[PDB]
Amino acid sequence: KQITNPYLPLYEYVPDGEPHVFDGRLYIYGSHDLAGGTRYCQGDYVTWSAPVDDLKSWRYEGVIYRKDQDPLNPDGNMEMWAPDVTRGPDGRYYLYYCLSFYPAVGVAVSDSPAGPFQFHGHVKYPAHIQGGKTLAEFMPFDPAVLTDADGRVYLYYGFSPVKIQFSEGCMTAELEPDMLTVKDTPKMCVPGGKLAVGTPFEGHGYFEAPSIRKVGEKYYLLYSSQLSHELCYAVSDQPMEGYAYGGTIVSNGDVGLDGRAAPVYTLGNNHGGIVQAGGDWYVFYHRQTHGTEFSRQGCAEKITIKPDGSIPQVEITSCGLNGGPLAAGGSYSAAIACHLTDGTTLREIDYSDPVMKTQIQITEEARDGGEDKNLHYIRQIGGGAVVGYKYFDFQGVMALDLTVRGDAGGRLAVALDAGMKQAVGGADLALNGGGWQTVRIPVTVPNGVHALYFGYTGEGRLEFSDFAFVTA
Ligand SMILES: [Ca+2]
Ligand SMILES: [Ca+2]
Repeated sequence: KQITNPYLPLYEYVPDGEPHVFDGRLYIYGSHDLAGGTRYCQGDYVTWSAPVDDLKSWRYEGVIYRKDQDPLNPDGNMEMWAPDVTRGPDGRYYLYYCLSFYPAVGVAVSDSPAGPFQFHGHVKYPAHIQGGKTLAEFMPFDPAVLTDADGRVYLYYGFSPVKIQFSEGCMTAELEPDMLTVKDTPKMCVPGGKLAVGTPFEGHGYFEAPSIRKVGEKYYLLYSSQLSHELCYAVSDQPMEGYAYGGTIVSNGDVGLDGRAAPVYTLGNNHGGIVQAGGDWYVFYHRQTHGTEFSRQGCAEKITIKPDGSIPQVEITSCGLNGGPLAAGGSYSAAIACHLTDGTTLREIDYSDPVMKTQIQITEEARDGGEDKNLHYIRQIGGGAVVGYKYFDFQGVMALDLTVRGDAGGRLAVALDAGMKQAVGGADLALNGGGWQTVRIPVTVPNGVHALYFGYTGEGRLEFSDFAFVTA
């Protein structure tokens, strides 16, 4: 069996995923994008899970909570954004979420990690602070919750941009066992970008998307930084104070990795956390598709937590949860690319830029039958474009069968590096119609593990749906 990135099937769009192991299964609790979506998080919340010892087998557990279950949202006019789920000290499962830019944290509850969740309440002040009202201060946003090893419960939230009233950083408070009532007014624990100036956090301040995990006895607080495309971490010995800046864990364009400035893949917001599954640690994040920020898909990479507690930045890959490189036999969707750029790939996220519409991008097209019949492919491939995959175990590979279409007149080169300097083969591209076709490209690749890159040079545009390995 094999698994790639994204780990859920290509017709599923679960960004903002919080990974938790419950009763032997790794559940992912994210928001819910739609293919071709026109706004953030348009679907009801679902969950998917794999056995914790076999992360290559994900199954769909259904919708677990709907937009209209919150009393603030009777017509479902507002979306539900990035959630978190904790097993509370009472043994039940508590789901925390905010409606789209609504300044309250809602809470639902179930006895099962797969639902059904029923509305529980809104996070609120105790009777003696602010008349016990619903918490609406310091911009409630992107909630994350920890049920600690001793049974205490801590909430983390906030929205702190640098670009009404917003957060100065990540805010935090301990909740009572009702899972609604804070023990005290929330306080800041990680500085936002503004307050980050002068600190070790400088340039990587808190922006959104906290995720709290226990690593041994330590508290690891991940967040999406002011850069938005990266996930950073801070570490403390205490849950609500004393956080020291860690570093970057993952960027969805590998920005920052080895000082890289030009992204390897279209940048966008990023959300997620770490999890211990098997004997290893993973980071879950999401990627962008469709040339927008509204069709996002969960990905993951193994990480290493060093003996001193630090977590070096990891590169994005196509094999993610596979536990090793993929087989260089059989057929693959082009949509599992972890490298995807052209001459318009932006260094600064800007989804208003009209160049996004005509940029190289992964898209989906509904087809007769099930979602598994839907076509995924890369469109808008022109000269200067590069498409890349990590990693394959090449054994006796003689050729590649590329399924393409379009009106392109030029050269498709094949290489093992993104700079296209380790060239292993190439094809003349003579297609000026509009029906799919397979092109065999002979390649001289020595056996062993390699990345795989396709580079296009010339005029026209092409679309790329699948590639297959031709072995001896
Ligand atoms: Ca879906
Ligand atoms: Ca979250």
